[PDB]
Amino acid sequence: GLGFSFEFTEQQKEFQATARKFAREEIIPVAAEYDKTGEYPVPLIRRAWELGLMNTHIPENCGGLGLGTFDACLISEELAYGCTGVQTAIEGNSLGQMPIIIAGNDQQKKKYLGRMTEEPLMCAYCVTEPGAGSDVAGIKTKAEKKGDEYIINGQKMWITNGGKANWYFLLARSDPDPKAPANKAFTGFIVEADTPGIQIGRKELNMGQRCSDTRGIVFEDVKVPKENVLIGDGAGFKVAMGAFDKTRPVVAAGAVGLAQRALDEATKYALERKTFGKLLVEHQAISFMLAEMAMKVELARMSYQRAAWEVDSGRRNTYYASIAKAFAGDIANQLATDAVQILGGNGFNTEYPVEKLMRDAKIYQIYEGTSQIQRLIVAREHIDKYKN
Amino acid sequence: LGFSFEFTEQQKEFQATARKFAREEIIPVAAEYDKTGEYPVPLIRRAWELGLMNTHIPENCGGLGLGTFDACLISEELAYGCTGVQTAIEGNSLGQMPIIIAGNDQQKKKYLGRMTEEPLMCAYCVTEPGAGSDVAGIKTKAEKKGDEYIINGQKMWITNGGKANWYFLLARSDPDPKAPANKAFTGFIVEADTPGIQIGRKELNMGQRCSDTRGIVFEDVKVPKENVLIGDGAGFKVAMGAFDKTRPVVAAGAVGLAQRALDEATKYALERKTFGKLLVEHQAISFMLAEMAMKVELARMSYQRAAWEVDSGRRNTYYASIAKAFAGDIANQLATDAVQILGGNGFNTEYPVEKLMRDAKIYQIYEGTSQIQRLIVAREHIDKYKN
Amino acid sequence: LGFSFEFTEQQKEFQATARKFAREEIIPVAAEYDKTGEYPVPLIRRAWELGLMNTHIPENCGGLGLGTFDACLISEELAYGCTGVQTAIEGNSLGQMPIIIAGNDQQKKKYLGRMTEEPLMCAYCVTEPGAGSDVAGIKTKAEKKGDEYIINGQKMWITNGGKANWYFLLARSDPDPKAPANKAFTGFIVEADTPGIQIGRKELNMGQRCSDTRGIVFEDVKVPKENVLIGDGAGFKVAMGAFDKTRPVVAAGAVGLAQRALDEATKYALERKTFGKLLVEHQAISFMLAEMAMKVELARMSYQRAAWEVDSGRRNTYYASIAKAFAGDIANQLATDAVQILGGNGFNTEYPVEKLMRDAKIYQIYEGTSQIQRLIVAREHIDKYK
Amino acid sequence: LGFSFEFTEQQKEFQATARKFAREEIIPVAAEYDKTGEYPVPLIRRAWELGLMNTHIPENCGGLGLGTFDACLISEELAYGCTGVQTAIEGNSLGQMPIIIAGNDQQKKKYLGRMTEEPLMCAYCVTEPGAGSDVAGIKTKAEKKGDEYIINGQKMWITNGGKANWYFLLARSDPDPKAPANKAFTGFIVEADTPGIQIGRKELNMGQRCSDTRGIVFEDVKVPKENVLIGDGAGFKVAMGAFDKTRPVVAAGAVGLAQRALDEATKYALERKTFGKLLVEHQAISFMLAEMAMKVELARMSYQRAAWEVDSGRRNTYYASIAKAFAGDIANQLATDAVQILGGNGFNTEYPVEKLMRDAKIYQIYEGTSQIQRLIVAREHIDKYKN
Amino acid sequence: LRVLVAVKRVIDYAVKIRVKPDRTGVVTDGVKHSMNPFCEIAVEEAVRLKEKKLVKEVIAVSCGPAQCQETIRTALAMGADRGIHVEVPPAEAERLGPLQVARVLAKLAEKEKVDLVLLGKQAIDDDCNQTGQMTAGFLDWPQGTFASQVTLEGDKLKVEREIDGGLETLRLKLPAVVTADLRLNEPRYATLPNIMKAKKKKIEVIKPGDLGVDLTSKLSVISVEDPP
Amino acid sequence: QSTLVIAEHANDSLAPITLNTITAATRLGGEVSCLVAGTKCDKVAQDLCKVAGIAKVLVAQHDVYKGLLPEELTPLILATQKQFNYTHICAGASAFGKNLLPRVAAKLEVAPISDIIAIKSPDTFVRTIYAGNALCTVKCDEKVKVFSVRGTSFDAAATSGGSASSEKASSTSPVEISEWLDQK
Ligand SMILES: Cc1cc2nc3c(=O)[nH]c(=O)nc-3n(C[C@H](O)[C@H](O)[C@H](O)COP(=O)(O)OP(=O)(O)OC[C@H]3O[C@@H](n4cnc5c(N)ncnc54)[C@H](O)[C@@H]3O)c2cc1C
Ligand SMILES: Nc1ncnc2c1ncn2[C@@H]1O[C@H](COP(=O)(O)O)[C@@H](O)[C@H]1O
Repeated sequence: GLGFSFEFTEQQKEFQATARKFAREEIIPVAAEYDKTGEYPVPLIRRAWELGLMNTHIPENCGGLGLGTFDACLISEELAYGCTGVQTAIEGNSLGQMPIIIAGNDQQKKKYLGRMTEEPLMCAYCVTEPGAGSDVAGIKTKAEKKGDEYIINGQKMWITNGGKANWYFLLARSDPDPKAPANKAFTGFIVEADTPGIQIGRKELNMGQRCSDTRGIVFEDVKVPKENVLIGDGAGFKVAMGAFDKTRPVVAAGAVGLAQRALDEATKYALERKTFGKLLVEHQAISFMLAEMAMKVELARMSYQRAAWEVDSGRRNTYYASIAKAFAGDIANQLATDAVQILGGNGFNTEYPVEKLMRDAKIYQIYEGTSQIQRLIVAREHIDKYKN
Repeated sequence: LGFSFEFTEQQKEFQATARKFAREEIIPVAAEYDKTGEYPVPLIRRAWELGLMNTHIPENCGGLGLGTFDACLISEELAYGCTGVQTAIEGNSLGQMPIIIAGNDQQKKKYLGRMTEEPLMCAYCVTEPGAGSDVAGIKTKAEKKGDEYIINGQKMWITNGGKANWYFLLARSDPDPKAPANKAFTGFIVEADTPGIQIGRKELNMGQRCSDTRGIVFEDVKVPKENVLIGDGAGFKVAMGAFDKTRPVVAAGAVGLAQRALDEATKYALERKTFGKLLVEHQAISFMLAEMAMKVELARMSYQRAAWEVDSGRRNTYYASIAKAFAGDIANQLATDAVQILGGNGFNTEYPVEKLMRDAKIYQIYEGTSQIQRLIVAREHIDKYKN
Repeated sequence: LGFSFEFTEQQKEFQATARKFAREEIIPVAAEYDKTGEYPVPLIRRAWELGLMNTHIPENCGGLGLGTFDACLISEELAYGCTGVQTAIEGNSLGQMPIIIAGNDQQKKKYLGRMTEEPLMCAYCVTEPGAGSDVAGIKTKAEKKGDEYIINGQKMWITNGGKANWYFLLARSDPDPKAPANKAFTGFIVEADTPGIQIGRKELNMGQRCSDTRGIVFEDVKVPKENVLIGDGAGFKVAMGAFDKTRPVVAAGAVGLAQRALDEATKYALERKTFGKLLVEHQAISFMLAEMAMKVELARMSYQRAAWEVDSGRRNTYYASIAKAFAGDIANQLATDAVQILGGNGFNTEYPVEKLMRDAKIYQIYEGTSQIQRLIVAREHIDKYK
Repeated sequence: LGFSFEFTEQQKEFQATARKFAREEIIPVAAEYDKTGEYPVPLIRRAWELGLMNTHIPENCGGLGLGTFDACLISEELAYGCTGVQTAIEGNSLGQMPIIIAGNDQQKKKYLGRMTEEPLMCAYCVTEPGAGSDVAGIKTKAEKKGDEYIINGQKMWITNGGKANWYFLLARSDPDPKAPANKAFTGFIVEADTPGIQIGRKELNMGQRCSDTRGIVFEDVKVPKENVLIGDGAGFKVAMGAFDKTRPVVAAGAVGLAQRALDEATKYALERKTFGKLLVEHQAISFMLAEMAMKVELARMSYQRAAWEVDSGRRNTYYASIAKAFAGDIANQLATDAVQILGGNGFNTEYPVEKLMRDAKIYQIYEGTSQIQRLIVAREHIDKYKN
Repeated sequence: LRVLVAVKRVIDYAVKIRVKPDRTGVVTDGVKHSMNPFCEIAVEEAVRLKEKKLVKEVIAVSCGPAQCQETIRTALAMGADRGIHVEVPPAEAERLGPLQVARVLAKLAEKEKVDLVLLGKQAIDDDCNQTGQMTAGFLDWPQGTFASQVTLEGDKLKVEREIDGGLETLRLKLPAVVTADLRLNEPRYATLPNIMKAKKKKIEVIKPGDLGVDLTSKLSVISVEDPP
Repeated sequence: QSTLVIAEHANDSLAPITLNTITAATRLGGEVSCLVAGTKCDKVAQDLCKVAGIAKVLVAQHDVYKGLLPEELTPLILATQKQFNYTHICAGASAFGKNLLPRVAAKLEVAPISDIIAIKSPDTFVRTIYAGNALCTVKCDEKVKVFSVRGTSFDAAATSGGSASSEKASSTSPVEISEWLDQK
C-alpha cells in the first residue's frame, strides 16, 4: 500500500460540505420543532434525496451513485449533528436497500433500487418482532410456499419508516421444523408495502429520535411472488446477516454525529458562562470533561472510519464494525449526559438543545445491535485469532 | 452503643404507610402526570391528609417534629412512586427548613402553622438566571426603608414556585462588592400574593414534568421587617445551614428512583427470553443486576448515615454530600441500565423505565451539582488533615 | 430500637489498641518486611499479646468471644498498617471459622484452646492448582480406612500454610463423579507435624510479600475419624458456612489499605507544589481526593453492615458479597490514585504508595474474586423475585 | 488521497524485524532482567545492530532518517516484549530529539554521528526533585561566565541518566523571577564525563525495573557555548518542541504492553476451565476480553494518528495528548484485567502479567501526566472555538 | 357494644414465597410480615361502628411470637383502643391453628365481656377460613361469615354476606360473630399522627396456659412442596 | 369406616359441587352416607338416590332449615353423628360448605381441613396454602375427619345406577338465634 492516511479524497470533502451545509442551514433550525411534535420530517427528507445524499449505496447501473461505506459515514455524521431523528429516517433507507444490493439479482435490483432513484420513496428493514430482536433466529413470522407465491403471517415491531415505506425487506420462518438450523429456516423477501394482507400499526411513541416513524406492522395472509425471494429458500438468515457489514459503520457514524454536537454545544456554553468569577472553562473539572469528551469523539470517529475503510477495501469488517458500534454508542450517551451537565439547570431545559441529545443517544445502545450484542460479536471475532 | 441497622417499630409503620400510598396511589397515575405535566394536586392533598408532608414542623406548631432520618425513609418510598411528586412535596421541607432552623416563635407559629391547617405549598427562592451553584453571586437586591425591605430582581428554576403560599427568599442585602459573603445576604419569609411578584409560565423540562418549576420576577416587593430571618446579613448562614437536613432527603429520592429502576429491570429480566433462556441466565445481565443492587444498597446507607449524623445534632456536611454525590450518580447509572435491559421496550413511552432516565438527570443538578458536591467533600476532607 | 453508627465504648478500646499497634509498631517496619518478604513473627506475637488475634474463639475455650463487627474494627486498623501482616493474622481466624461454626467441644477445646495458650498459627486449605473459585472442582481424594481417613492430593496458595500448627482441609470423599457437592466432601482438621504432608517453597507474589503463601502436597496423610467436621459428606456446607463470618473481614482489610492510600495521598497534596499552588488547590486533584473519601466511607459502611447482619443472627451472604466486591475494587482504585497523586515519587519504592498498588490486587482475587462476588450478589438478589 | 490503514512494504518489514527480535530475544530474558534490575546491555546493543534504535537521526549523520510513524510501529513490538528495555531504547530518542529539531550541522554531526557508530546511550534531563510537570518551575542555574556557561542544580528521574554519553539539559538562565518561560531557559548538550557531574544511585522503582533511572547533581559544571541549542533563553521552545515526535512513541509503548496483556489473558482463558466451561465461555470473561480488544484497537489508532499528523508536517499536540492520555489509561486497565483473568496465578511471579501491571503504571506518569495531558487536550480543543 | 378484633401476622403478600429444602414447611426467617389483609378489613369495621358511635371500645387480639406486637400496634394505629397479644414461642407457633385460636378467642370473648368478635374471613398464609366459624362455635353465638355489609339493630345484627350466586341476608341475635370479606370496606391508612398516638396505647401480653387452653394438635403437616 | 356428605342444594336442585364431593367420598372406601337438609327435601333426596356411590340418603325436612343456617344445621349433623358414628364428614368446599363444617368441627372438638384437592388416604389430605403457591400434605389423627373438598379436583359421580335407601334423618330443636331474611 502507501502510508497510513487520515485525509479525505477531494470528492469526499466535496460530499462533506454539502451534507454539512444542509445539516447546518436546513436541519438545525427545524429539528427542535419536529422532536416536539413527532411530525415525520417530509420537506427535509425530500431535500436530502434531491441533494444526492440519500440512497447512496445504490449501484450506478440502477441510477444511483454507487457510493462507498466511508462516503456514507462521512455524510451520516453531518446529518446526525443536525438531528438523528432525521438522519435515522434517511438511513432506514440504506438498511432496507442493503440486502437487495448485496443479494438481489438484476431484475430485483433494477425494479426496486431503481425506483428510489426517481422519487424520494422510503423503504424499510423488516425483521424485529415483539418476541425476538437481538435473537434474530428467534423470529416467528411464517412463510408457506403456495403455488408460485408465498403467504406471510406474522407481526413485526419497531420498524423504522415502517409506515412510510414504498417496500420492505422481510425476514421470515420458511420451514416449520423447530430443530432446523438458522442457516436453513429463514427466507428473505421484498414485500411491497401496499399488498392486501398488511396492516401498519400506529406511530410508536418513544423517548428519543421522536420524528422518525417506527411502527409495528402485521401481515395477515400476505401474498408475495417467487420473483421476490432473495437467494432462494433457507437463504434468509445469511442475507440479513450480511447487510450489517455495510451499515453498522454508518449507524456508529450517527452516534459520532450527535456526540460532536453535544461537545460543540457544551464547549460554546462553557466559553460564555461564568461562575465564581471565571468562565466555566477556567474550572479544571469542566476543562477535563471537555477534554475527555474531545478524546472520545476523536477515537469514536477513527473507529467507524476504520470499519468503513476495511469493507470499502473488500474485506469482511465484522470485528471493526462492532467496535465502532460499541464504542460510538457508548460515548454518545456519555457525552450527551455531560453536555446536559456542563449546561447546569439550563441543560435540563427544553429551550436548550442538549436534553434532546440525551434522549436521542440512548437508542445507539439498542438498535442495529445492542452494546452486549456488539460485545458478543467482538469477543467471538477476537477469540478466533487465537485458535488453529 | 453498637451499630444498628434496624428501624424503630414506629419507623416501620411510617414506611408501610408511605409504601402503601406510593405503590397504590402514586404509581397507577404517575405516567399520566408525566405525559400531561399537570401538577399532582389530588396526590399532595392525600399525602398531606396522611401526615407525610411537612414532617419537620415541630410539635408546638401543630406538626410532628420528626427527624431527618424519618423524612428520608418516607421520601425514598415516595420517589419509588414518582420523583415528580416526591419533589413537589419535598420542596415544602426545603422552603420550611430556614424557618425551622433559624426563626423566632412568632415566625414559626405564623408560617409553619398554616401548613398544619390547610395543605399549602412553599418554595425555596435562591437560584437566579445567572447564578445557581455560586449562591454568593446572587444579585437580587434587598434595601431597607426603616419600616420594611424592598426586593428587586429575579429568581429562576423554583420548585413549587407557582403553587406557593410563601417563600424563603435570599437576597443581596449589602451593595459593597468587597463585602464578605457570610455577612452580605439577608434571607426573608415572603408571602406570595405580595404586590410586585410576577410568577412565570411553567418551565417545560426533560424530566419530573409534573413538578411545578418556574421563574419569578420581584419588582419593588415590600417585605416587613418582622419577616427577616435572623437579622440583616445573616442570610448566608441560614440558607447554608438548611442543606444539612435536606440534602440527605434529596439523596433518599435518588435512591427511590434507583430501586424502581432496579425492580423494573429485574421483573423484566425474569420474563423475557432471548436465545432460549431468560435474561437473568446470561451472565452479563446478572452482573448488571448485581452491580445495580450494590449501588442501590450503598446509596441507601450513605443517606441513612447522613440522616443519622444530623439527628445526633452533629453537622453532616461531609456525609450529606457523599450521599448526594453517590445517589445522584448511581440513580443515573441505574436508569440507563434499566432502559438497556428492557431493550427496545425500555426506550418506549409506554414502559415505565424511560421516565426514570429523564427524571434521574436532575439529581446531578439540583440541590448542588455533582461538581459542587465534590468541592464540599474535598473541603471537608482536607480540613481533617490541616492545622 | 433505631439505626446507629456509633461504636460501643468497649469497641473504641479495641480500635485504640489496634491503631496504636499498627501505627507505632507496624508502620515503622512494614517497608522492610515488604522488601525482605519474611514472616513477621514478632508483630504477630505482639498482636496475639495485645488481644488482636484469634478473636472469634469462644470464652469457653479461653478466647475473647467477640463478634464479626469487632473482628472488623481491628482488621481495618491492622490493614492500614500492612495487609501482609493483617492477612497473616486473619488467616488464623479463617482457619478457625470451620471449627468454630462446626466443631464439637473436643475439637474446639483441642484446636481452638491451644491458640489461646500459645501464639500458634493455622491455615484454611481448600484451593488446588486445578480449582479455586470452583470449589466443587477440588480433586484431593480422602478414602476411609476403618477409624481414620487417608488424604491424597495437593493444595495451592495457602496463607500461613507452612507456618501452621494445623489446617482446615476440604477433600473429595465420594469417589463416584456423579455425586452432588452437598454430599461429596468432608472437612478435616489436620495436624501439621503429620507425616505425608510436604510443605512446598515460599511462593513469590506481586504483593503482600511478607505473608506466607505456599502450596502443600498430601501423600497418604492419615487423619483420625475424630477430626472429621460434622460427618462424612458435610464438608461443603461446612466450608461454605465459614464465609459469612470472614468475608466482611477481608472487606475491612481492603478498607484499611484504602484508608492508608487516601492518608498518604492527602498528606502529600497538602505539601507538594506545582505551578505555584499546593496539589490540593488544583480542582482535578481535589475531585480525586473527594472521590476517594467517598469510596472509603461507602466501602466501610458496606463491611460494617455485613458484619452486624451476621452478628445479629441472620445470614449476610448478600451483604458480605456486596462488601467484598465493592471494597476490593475501590481498594485498587484508591492505590493507583494515590500513586498517581505522588507523581514519580509515587512510582518509587522509597515511598509508601507503590506498595499499596501491589498489595491491593489480592483483594480482587482471594476469598472469592470480583466476578464470583457478583455471581453471589446476582443470585441472592434475583432470588427475592422468582 | 483518502484514508488508508495499510502499512508500506518497508514498514511491514521493520515491523517483522522488531517482532522477531522482541519475541525471540527480549521475551525469554525480560523476567530475569526485571527480577535483578540489571540494565540489559546485550539487548540495547542487539537493538542497535538491527537498526531498531536511534531511528530519528537523519541520513546526513549515518542515521536511518525515519519518521515518527516508523518509530511508533517499532516501539509497539519492542514494548510487547518488555517496556523496561524499550524505555531504555526510547530513552535515546528523547535525548536526541532536541538536537534533531533545534541544533546546527556542527552539533548534529558531533553528537548524533557518534550514536550512529557505537551503541551509545544519551538522556533527556529536565525534571528535578521540585518540578516535573511544571517545567517552568525548574531551578537548575545556568549563567554565562566567558565563552561558556556554568551549571548548578539537581536532576531527578533521568532515564539512562547513569548510562549516558551525553545529556540534553535544560537550565534556568535568567535570574529575574518575573521572567517568562518563553525567554527564561536555555537548552544544552552536555557530555556526561565533564568535571562536576555526580551521578546518584540506581533508583528502585515499582516497574520497568531494568530501565536505568537516576538522579544527577550539577556542581559548577562548564559547557562550551558551542553546546547551546538555538540560542540563550530559547530553551522552553526546544524542550516543548520535542514532545511532538516523542509523545506518540510513548503511547505506542503502552499499546505494546496492552497487547501483551491481552494475549496472555486470551491464551490463558482458552486453556483454564472452571465450573465445567472454559474461562472464555463465561460471558463476563468474554465481555472483558471484548472491551480489552476494543481499547487496544482504539489506542493503536490513537498513536498512528498522532504519528501521521507530524510525519506530514502538521503540528500534533492535540492528537498526541489524546493518544498519550488514552493509551496510558488503557495499559493500566488492561494490565489489572489480565492479572484478574489469570486469577491467583496472575498474582504470582512465575506468570508474566504481574510485571505488566507494575510496568504499566509509568504510562500515566512520565512524559507528561494523565492530568496534564488533559490540560493540553482541553486548551487545544478550546482554541478551535475562540475568536 | 364492646368489640374483639382478631388480627394475624402473615407473610406480607408481596413477598414471593419460598419452600424449605427439608420440605417441612415454608421459609419464615428474615421475611417481611404485615397484618393479614382481611384482618385489615375487620379492624376497619370495628372502627366504622365505633365511629357511628354504636361501639364504646375495640380490643385487638393476636396469637404467635412477639412480632405480633408489630401487628397489634398497626391495628391500634387504625382505631383499636387496647391490644391483646396471646404469647406462643416461634416453636409452638408452627403447630398452632384455627382450633387453638378459636378456643383462645372464645375464652377471651366471654372473659372481656364482649358483644361481637370481628375476624377476617381467611388468612392468606394457611387459607383455612375456619377460625371465625369455630369461634362462633365455641361461644354458641350466631355467625355472619363473609360479611359484605353490617348494621346494628338494637340487639340484632343485620349481615349481608357473600354467597356463591350473589348476596344472602341474615339477622342474628347479638352476641354475634362476623367475618369480613373483600367487598366489606376499603381499610384506612395508619396516619403518621396516629402511628405516633398508638405508641401510648398499651398491649397486655398473656399466655394460653392462663386463659385455660391446651394447644395439642392431632393434625400434623407431613410435607410441603412447590407446586406442579 | 363410614362417611357422611352434607349435600348442598337449592330450589329442588342438587348443587353440582356435591357430585364431586361424592367421588372424593368413595375414594375413602367406606359406605357413603349423604345427608339432605332443607324445607323441600324429597325431590333432591330422590336425585341423590340415583347417584352411584351412595348406600344411604338421610332426609331432614323442616321449615327451620330456611337458608341452611349453620346454627340450625350443626346440631342436626351432630344428632346424626351420635346415632351413627361416622369417621368422615365432608361437604363441597363452596360458600355453603366452608360456612358449615368448621363449626361442626368446633362442636365435635376436632380440627377440620379445608379445600382439599387429593386424598392420600382416610387420614392424609392435600390442600393448597398461600394463594395455592405451595402444596400442603396433612395427616389428621382425629376421632372424626371433617373437611371440605375442592370441586374441580374430583370428577362428578354418575347421576344414575344408584341403589340407595332413603331414610328419615334424626331430628333437632329449632335454635332461632339466626334467621334468613333475603337473597339478591
Ligand atoms: C426506535 C428503535 C428503532 C428500531 N428500528 C428497527 C428496524 O427498523 N428494523 C428492525 O428489524 N428492528 C428495529 N428495532 C429493533 C431493535 O433492533 C431491537 O430492539 C434490538 O436490536 C434488540 O432489541 P430487543 O428489544 O428485542 O432486545 P432483547 O432481545 O429484548 O434484549 C434486552 C436486553 O438484553 C440484552 N441481551 C439480549 N440477549 C443477550 C445475551 N445473549 N447476552 C447478553 N445480553 C443479552 C440486550 O443487549 C438488552 O440489553 C428498533 C428498535 C428501536 C426501539
Ligand atoms: N393466630 C391468629 N391470631 C389472631 N387471629 C387469628 C389468627 N389466625 C386467624 N385469626 C383470625 O381468623 C381469621 C382467619 O383465620 P383462618 O381460618 O386461619 O384463615 C383472620 O382474619 C383473623 O382475624
